[PDB]
Amino acid sequence: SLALSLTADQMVSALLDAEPPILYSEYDPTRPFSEASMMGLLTNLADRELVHMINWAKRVPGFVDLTLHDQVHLLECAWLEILMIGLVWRSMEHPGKLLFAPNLLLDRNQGKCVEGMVEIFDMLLATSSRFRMMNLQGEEFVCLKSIILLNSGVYTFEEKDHIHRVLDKITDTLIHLMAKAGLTLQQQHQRLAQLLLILSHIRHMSNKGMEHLYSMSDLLLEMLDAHR
Amino acid sequence: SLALSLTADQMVSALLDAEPPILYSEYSEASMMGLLTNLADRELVHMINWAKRVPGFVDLTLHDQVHLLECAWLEILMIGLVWRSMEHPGKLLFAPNLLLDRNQGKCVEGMVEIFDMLLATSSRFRMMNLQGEEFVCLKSIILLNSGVYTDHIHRVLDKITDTLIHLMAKAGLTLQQQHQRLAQLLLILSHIRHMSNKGMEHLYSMSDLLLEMLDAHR
Amino acid sequence: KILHRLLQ
Amino acid sequence: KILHRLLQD
Ligand SMILES: O=C(O)CCCCOc1ccc(C2=C(c3ccc(O)cc3)[C@@H]3C[C@@H](S(=O)(=O)Oc4cccc(Cl)c4)[C@H]2O3)cc1
Repeated sequence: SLALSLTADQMVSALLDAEPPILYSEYDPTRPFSEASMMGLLTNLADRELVHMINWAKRVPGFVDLTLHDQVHLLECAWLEILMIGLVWRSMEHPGKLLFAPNLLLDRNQGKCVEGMVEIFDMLLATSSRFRMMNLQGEEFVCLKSIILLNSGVYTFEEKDHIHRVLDKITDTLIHLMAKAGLTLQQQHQRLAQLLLILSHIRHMSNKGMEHLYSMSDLLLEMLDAHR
Repeated sequence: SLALSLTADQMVSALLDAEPPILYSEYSEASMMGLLTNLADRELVHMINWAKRVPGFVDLTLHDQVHLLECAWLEILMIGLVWRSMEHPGKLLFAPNLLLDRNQGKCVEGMVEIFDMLLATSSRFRMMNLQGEEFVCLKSIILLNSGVYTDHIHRVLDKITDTLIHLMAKAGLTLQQQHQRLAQLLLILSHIRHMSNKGMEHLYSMSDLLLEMLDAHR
Repeated sequence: KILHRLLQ
Repeated sequence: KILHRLLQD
């Protein structure tokens, strides 16, 4: 396992190079503005994002050391969380809007088009506002997204011991980034806590999101099937 | 507010002093759900008094206090249950006279899955040698953080973080061991959030106070 | 709400 | 499983 041998800078550059691209949504002027077309637009978007996410997870240091069964388990538990923190990160520079795609920028008013989605829209907007106030850096974001992948399914399975040591290495990487940014020792621990507490909210948004999803893409049906 | 001006030891002693007591249960799938519902109903009354004594909580308005408790109540019950069960591996100590294993959890439909998650959290706390001073800090964090996204609260969260680090530094942990342990504890809170959400979904699928705490999530 | 009265 | 196959390729 070369994940534990990586330095902090090597861990950051590895995570940055693994980043998936920003995908575009379908732009069909024939489709009407409705709940079915909006959901079809979001479903089609997340469906193509999942293919890139699976390829991204292979490049997360330590992930390929896990058995195939555990890799499947981690992705099933965390896929919506990872889509959400990506959405929240893309929406930082757009206050009051969610950039689902460069050609799909939505505010909370348009989120009312689907029944019950505006509550989750408001939670995603507040999380995006929290990142903007903290001035979340890209190097911190890629660490947080890898933490979600490794942590969200670790207590629902020896293999747990390896994941925990990789998670500690990512913690060392976050501290290295903050100490490199001039923060004091006190500010480092405080910011580390603020970032990790947001992951509790991202988990909350995913669970509330999944709950509405398996009530109303064959790959998504299987990912959605794992949480029920 | 007064909470910001507290020192680390004064913050620790205030939280330990506000600890609610360990209650007993009353001396079938419905028989167990009644026992758990009755126990959680009496614990909520003690939870409200505890929340009043968490530094910084009374500085919030009445509406924001209600919001944080409605969001966090099952999370707070669960981390208390997990803390009580640390010294009883493989078992969940709901009450001193109600100690259950995962097999008994199968008596209620769909509860064994949440039981296994609770047991895994308790084993994790045990293997980390979670201390009482650390536990009360984590429980206060859950109260203030779980509903903050739905600036004073963030200033209090920082103070609790400084208190956690102070406890680890006083125990002899290096700087690296301090921030590593801090991260480990906070990532567990995400699983406690997950367990609460799954527990709530099952609760409004099946007390006068519960109903309103349960209704806030629907 | 019951939580309103208990917090008073 | 689709996720199982994509992780193998
Ligand atoms: O309709 C009404 O009026 C009554 C509604 C209010 C009931 O109120 C309840 C009921 C049960 C609990 C429980 C616990 C608890 C933990 C710590 C503690 O100190 C006290 C209780 C632990 C954790 C939850 S659980 O997630 O496993 O939930 C389920 C349990 C079994 C089956 C299913 Cl489907 C879900 C449960 O066991 C809590 C509150």
